[PDB]
Amino acid sequence: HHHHHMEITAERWTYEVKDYLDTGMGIIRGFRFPLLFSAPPRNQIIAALREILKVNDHYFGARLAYEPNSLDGNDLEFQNTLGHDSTGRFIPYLHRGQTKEEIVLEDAKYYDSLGPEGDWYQVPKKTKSHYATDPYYYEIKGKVKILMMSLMVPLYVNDQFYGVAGLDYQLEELQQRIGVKKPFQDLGYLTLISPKGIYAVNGFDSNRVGEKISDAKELEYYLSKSQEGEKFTTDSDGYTHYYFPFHIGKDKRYWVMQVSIPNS
Amino acid sequence: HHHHHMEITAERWTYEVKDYLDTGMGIIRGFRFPLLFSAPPRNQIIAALREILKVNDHYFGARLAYEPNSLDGNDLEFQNTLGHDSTGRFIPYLHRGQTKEEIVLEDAKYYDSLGPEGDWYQVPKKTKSHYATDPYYYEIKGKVKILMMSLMVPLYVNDQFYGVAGLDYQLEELQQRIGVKKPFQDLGYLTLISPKGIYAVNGFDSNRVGEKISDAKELEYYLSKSQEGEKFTTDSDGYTHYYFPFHIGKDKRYWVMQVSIPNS
Ligand SMILES: [Cl-]
Ligand SMILES: [Cl-]
Repeated sequence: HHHHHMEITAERWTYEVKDYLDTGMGIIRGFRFPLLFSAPPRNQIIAALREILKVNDHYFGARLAYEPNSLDGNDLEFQNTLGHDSTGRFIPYLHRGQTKEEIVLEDAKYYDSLGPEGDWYQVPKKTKSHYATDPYYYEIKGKVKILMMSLMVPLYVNDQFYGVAGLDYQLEELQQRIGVKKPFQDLGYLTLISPKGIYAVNGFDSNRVGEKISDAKELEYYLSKSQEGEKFTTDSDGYTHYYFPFHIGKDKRYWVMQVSIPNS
Repeated sequence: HHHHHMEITAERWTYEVKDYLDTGMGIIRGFRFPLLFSAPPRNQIIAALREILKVNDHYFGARLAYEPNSLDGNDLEFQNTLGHDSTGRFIPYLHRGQTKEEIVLEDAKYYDSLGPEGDWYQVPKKTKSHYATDPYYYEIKGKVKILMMSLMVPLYVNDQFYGVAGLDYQLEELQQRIGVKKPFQDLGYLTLISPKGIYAVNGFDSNRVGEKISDAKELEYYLSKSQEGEKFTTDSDGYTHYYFPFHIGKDKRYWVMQVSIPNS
């Protein structure tokens, strides 16, 4: 009877976390639709991105990046201005500043990188799929690196790719909202693992956030089981562990909610 | 021990249904942001609304309705055209046709009604709040009434109201996706109750969908307890009932997930 209680508890936490991530993914999904058919003035699009953050303090950043000349054919006019590259690609990034009330505009970085910090642009471009990135470090103004995950949709219509839109979670925030919750009678801990095996949240050791599963055999085990999509369980010293794969939005990769309960 | 198992089961179903409703509410929340700062050509906005339904078969309809001349000051030019009233208010309603693949455009009805069929426009206008309507019947082309609930956001910016955007669920669809799920070991039933006590889903008797709780004392009890926001339970002949109040998006009204489990 105690096992039933713990297992359904793990499933309840999985849907609570899925709800939270799906809400953010839903917002950025809906945001793209006017931009699949219209090209407003660039300043008004920046104001729209800024407004998401003004009225939603869950989120750290809101980003848009277009292919060359894909918004309005007018990149040359905006070369080397803020929110633009040296060719005038429209790449606004809005994010939290020194206070939450402060919202900063800068150029989106790394859309041309094959490193993990480019995944937010490159994976939607190559796969044409909605995509929650694995955790990555993103450098903002001030030489500060922000550990985050980004919920991305491609600007994809009439079988053509035009760019991406994205909403960011700072992982320090997710750790405080989820990572510190006790799953079962004020005991146990929660972990959220990305499809590549990187902790987005870790209630056992917060220093592991943004790190890969450290043991080679455990990482290999995780990678095999997680993308099969079925719930699984392991036992360690002290704990029973429940692993529930789930999707964010229409992204077909599996994230995993780990719920760990003491044997006592 | 059996009680713990049933109660956490009820909470797990509450978050699964909340996730589903929050995803749709998130989409329409995100959709509004470009329209808080830009006024694209009306035909492109209709194409954006149509596209939501093209790529999301969960949803029955997508609607936008502006205050007089609030989109572009050009209502007179569109008088008595489709998606417009006789004054040329921009009121496009896109919804499923004779097949799911068919998407129909007509004028949004009842934005000036003080009856329940006007709530989708009137309540966001008067309260300036995001709002999931109670279930209501909406008449489409062909003299067919569609029982639905609508997830609404106001077009609200700079302390001014400009209109609303909304995403509709057909309740017949919700009944098939949720209403028929068995909550506990293939036994029991689920019910989703609106803040005014109207069934959106009813796994005990599908004929009650769109109806108010029929017993006067039970309805009065429901209305008092549901908006206090705390979980509660009742016993009937055969069943233990669990009632979990929850919010959809940023709407402060409480919906209630009812999970009913046989005493056996
Ligand atoms: Cl979508
Ligand atoms: Cl919002």
